[PDB]
Amino acid sequence: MIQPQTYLEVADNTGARKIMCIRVLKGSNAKYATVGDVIVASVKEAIPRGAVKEGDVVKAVVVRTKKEVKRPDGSAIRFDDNAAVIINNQLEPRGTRVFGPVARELREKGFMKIVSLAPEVL
Amino acid sequence: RHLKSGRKLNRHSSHRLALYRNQAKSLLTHGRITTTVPKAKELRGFVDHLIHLAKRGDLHARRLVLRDLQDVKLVRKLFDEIAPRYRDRQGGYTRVLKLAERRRGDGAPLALVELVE
Amino acid sequence: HPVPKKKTSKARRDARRSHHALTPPTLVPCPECKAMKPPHTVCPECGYYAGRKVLEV
Amino acid sequence: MKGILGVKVGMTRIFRDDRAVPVTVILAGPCPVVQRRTPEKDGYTAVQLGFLPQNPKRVNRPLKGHFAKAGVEPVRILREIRDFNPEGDTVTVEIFKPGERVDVTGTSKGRGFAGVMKRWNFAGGPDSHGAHKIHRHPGSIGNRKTPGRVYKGKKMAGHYGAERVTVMNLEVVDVIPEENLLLVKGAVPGPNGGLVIVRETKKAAK
Amino acid sequence: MNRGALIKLVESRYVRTDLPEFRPGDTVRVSYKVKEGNRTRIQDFEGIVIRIRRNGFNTTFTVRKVSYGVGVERIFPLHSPLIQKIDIVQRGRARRAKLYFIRNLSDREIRRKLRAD
RNA sequence: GGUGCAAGAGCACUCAGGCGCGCGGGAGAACCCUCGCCAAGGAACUCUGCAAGUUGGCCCCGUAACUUCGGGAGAAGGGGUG
RNA sequence: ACCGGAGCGCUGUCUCGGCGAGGGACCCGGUGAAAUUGAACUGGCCGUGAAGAUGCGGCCUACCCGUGGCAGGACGAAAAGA
RNA sequence: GGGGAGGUUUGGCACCUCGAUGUCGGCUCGUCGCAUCCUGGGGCUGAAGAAGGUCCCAAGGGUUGGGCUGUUCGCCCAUUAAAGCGGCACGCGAGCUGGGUUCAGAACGUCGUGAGACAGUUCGGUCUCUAUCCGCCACGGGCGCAGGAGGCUUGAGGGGGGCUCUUCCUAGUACGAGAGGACCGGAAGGGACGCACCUCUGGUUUCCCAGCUGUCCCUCCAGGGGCAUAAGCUGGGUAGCCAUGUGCGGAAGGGAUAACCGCUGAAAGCAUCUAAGCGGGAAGCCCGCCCCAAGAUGAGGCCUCCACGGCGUCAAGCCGGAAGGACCCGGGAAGACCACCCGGUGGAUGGGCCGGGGGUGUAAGCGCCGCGAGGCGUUGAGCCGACCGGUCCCAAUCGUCCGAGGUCUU
Repeated sequence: MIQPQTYLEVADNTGARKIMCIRVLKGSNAKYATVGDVIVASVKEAIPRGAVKEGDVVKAVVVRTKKEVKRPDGSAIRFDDNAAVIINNQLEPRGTRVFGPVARELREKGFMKIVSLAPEVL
Repeated sequence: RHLKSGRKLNRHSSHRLALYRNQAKSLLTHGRITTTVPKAKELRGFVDHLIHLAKRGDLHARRLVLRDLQDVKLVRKLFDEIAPRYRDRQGGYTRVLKLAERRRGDGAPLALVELVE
Repeated sequence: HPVPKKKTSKARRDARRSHHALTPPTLVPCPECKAMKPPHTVCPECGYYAGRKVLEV
Repeated sequence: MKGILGVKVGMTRIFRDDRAVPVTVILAGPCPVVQRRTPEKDGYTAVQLGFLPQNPKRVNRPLKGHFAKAGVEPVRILREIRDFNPEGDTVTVEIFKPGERVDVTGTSKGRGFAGVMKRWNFAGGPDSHGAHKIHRHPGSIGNRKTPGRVYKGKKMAGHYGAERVTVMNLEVVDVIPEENLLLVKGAVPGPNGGLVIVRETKKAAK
Repeated sequence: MNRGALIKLVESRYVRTDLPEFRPGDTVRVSYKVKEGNRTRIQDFEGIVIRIRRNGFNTTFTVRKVSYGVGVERIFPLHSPLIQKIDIVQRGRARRAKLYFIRNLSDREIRRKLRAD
């Protein structure tokens, strides 16, 4: 749940799978970011043939190598990082997402097009 | 913040083993010794524990006492003179008493330790 | 470097020292004999609590 | 609205469609002793009583300043204002509806002579740019020549810990009448085996 | 009279009998079945086949941290006497003491070398 | 001086032969000196990655710009060792 | 063993701190110094005074002594201003 | 064009300090003021709605993380309800740093015949272990509160704590051609901060259990010990202590008021919120919520145990309490020493012992398989630091000293 200045993958669009975190994006001193938290980020590793070349974007954080102490107390963690890229209000750059399945990445609930499209094992 | 954690410290962290096993070779030999009282109120957790495995029996006891005394004369004395005599008693074999003179030169009270009949 | 100033009086030099007075010990008699003793120790003239353990056999 | 209590543990059992996180506390039945209402005082209370420590280790003035209502013999006796009891014993099953909101008073755990970094949370010096023999003890305590003194509210290193503290407004999820246990979701301060008193304040509304 | 006597009054209306799933083992492969229930009161009994990695005890057990390699390794601790599950079914038994808390297999990720134990 | 380290006056135990450093005993608070690990993130600290940590011996393969033809080369980067 | 910028590898320098071990500090027996010093029966605020008062004026506060600690004052100490 | 306040800016004058009043920045800790940046309460409009402009009250609470430079300042990227101005010897070095400029070394440009020099530039350069007295944070020892003691307590007074945002019913209507789009009320979740606590998730656990290397010693093989960090190195870890974990919190109410708006109404029988009277009105004041507190010389308030006897008319002089009590011992979730708390054999207070919980992970030996390193059965065994308990086996044996003989009076 820790993102002050971190590299994390994209599992999505760009041309390669790196990013820089800049700022967690809720009110005025937020200091951390769990999942379901739109963060403003900077694309850093290159993009062959071009979509998002070297600007900066905003992304929804998916899994995080840290524990969700869930309401009935299981606790799904992974070993990776990622985030899906969001156009200026709430959408996706394509209709394909390739990271890793349900276990309820839905849990901001402003995002349903991700979890309808977060397919299966790899 | 010492808080529910027993077994007090004296010296160092491996000088204490060579304090225990060097005062436990003398009490079993002589029957009685004379120490300072915070060195005496804690030796009876070790010396009383050796004589319990003494009367237990077999070579898995006399091979386990030998890693704490390392003397094949003290163990073959311990397993037949002081080990038979306590086959009526459930623990508590030692006795520590206070003694009415200080140790002039550094002023520490003494104690008299022996194993009971 | 943290050096003092004005030297203290006799009347306040000898007021700290008011609180350093020491206590006499506590003594009871050995019951098998007739003398003093600190009241939880083996007695080094008359011998014991219950059973000798000391004193010149 | 009252109970004298001995805290035991925190321990959780699944109650609803999630798992809550309660503690487990006991009140074996306190017997009131004195009751003091109108003419000469105003601190009106039924005074309760604890467990049973073996009658002949007890001096005579708490023998017969205790026989006058005839309990047996306590360790501990206490006092909480503004209650009326109709008879000679108060029990667990009478007062607390399972579903109320209650609060808890007890002594803390004594941490000793803790320093500044524990007692008032504030930081210390840095560590590897030249930090000559300060790493954790505070900065200044005042300002030059115009007050000539250091203020008398000031945070400083000193004692800590075992004071009297209280917690507020935590619920009473399920009690058992067979035994005299009681289960509360929360924290309930103290080293366990120590005394805790329980009163109710639901008057805080919305 | 303290916790050893009367918190097993409390917890023994839940684990009086634990709805007895059987033989945890230490290093076996398992497929859980949970009662994930959400989305305006719809339950969805989900199964998950997985390699077990550690467990630790005091009667609020956790048949805890359980990993399987999707391609990103996902790993999922969980309570053992809970009301969530229907049944735990084991597939085969595995070995090699170096008991509870085996965690080499996080970074020794090569599946060719996981099967050499 | 004797064994194991690829060698050796290095490093680790140890023969002969010396010694335990001319104040002690207890409790085990704040704070300072000499140390050991930590997690999620890896320079966001700062005047400066200062300090500390990383790779570290031997063998095999492979090795760039430029050059006063010797050099750059232990370049970099990889596999082996009971 | 020079001085100025940039990347990569790993990290308690940091977000932000936490616990553990030894040598001191703390208590009790033995011996036991030095810089400094007008005399002390050494409170706070408003105001005056050679114009930053514990020693003077008017009001508020304060039972007699000590032991561990933190550094605001005594225009604190040392050096007849380079 | 005219009149003032403030003492925060570069100045004016030279009154204390040359037998010494250590600098600009950066950390760490702060308390204060208002000519208010956000939150809250109001008049006016060239205010239809939502937003805006300027003025009057208001100091409870909050004012983010980064790139360049020594920087205070300034220009920028990303957010936000906003990313305030000022004093406190341009707050703070017997609390820390030494990047800056002007100590000794050296070089570039420029002036000088020359030694040298230049708020013109550039690379290097020693910052001091012991607190006597006021002040502050915590804990003690005596005589006081007029018989001697225990126990539970009321409150004069003082402290801490006080935030704020987003979505959704109202409802997308009132408003307006339309585009757009509310007042008043009503629910839920979230951010920063503060006091407690271990059950979950994570951290430490100097000897609790295993594995491996080198070398001397036990006795040769087996099995063990010492040393190689004040642990030899690696994989694990209970209680204890904490956070990168869980629980709750900041109010509801009551009064008195600020700018503002009124009701009756005179002097001023068309009027006017007035000094006669009465009312409305804010995160600001007082009471409410927790915590110390009769050392509040105004020394508080209640319930219980012992007052037996004397006496020559001075009686502030003896042993003496079923009152009560220190010294001594076995201790502790209390602790720097004292202090507090629980015990002293008609005991369960600590040490050992037995039964569990909990750690590691299948002991030594003999028998089978392989020529040998090893493997396979007895066997989820053996070793077992404090957690919860039952058990006169070992330790608190015996004893010692102080304390009313309730006062002036009827």
